[PDB]
Amino acid sequence: VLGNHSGGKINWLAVLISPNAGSAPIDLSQATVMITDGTHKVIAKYNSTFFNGTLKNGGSIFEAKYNNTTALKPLFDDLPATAFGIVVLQDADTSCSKDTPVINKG
Amino acid sequence: DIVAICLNVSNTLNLKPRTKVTGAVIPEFGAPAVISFTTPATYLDTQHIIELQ
Ligand SMILES: [Ca+2]
Repeated sequence: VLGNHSGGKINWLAVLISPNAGSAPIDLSQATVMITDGTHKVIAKYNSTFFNGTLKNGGSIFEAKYNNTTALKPLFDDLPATAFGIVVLQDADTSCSKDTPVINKG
Repeated sequence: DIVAICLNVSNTLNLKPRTKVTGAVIPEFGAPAVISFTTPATYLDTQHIIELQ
């Protein structure tokens, strides 16, 4: 888990995740994440708007853009308070697509 | 003998993921064969032929 910082806080988190050995393919579009800091307990779900596939071929996390139709805009700053976005860092077989992010072995 | 009953369902039944399919082949006499499967959670482009039951 990695975490950008400004001011007095950590403001964005990037949680890198992968399948367990010998697992069947997991469809992240139906996952749910739950996080707590001991004062609040947010639960968040995937918003398909915030996908970046290109980074499978290398680049900078924490400066990834996303595509609202007709434009490119920064991902992390735009992502809503109840949603999580997804950025493909390694995928040999193009299994992740914006409308169906299914992760398989590797 | 073994023989394959071929059905084209493209427009008749809407078999997207996570969908239950139920049925029978009913002979003139004797007990029916029971078809019963739920399509996978994820279809992958590398594997166009799927084993369902
Ligand atoms: Ca893959």
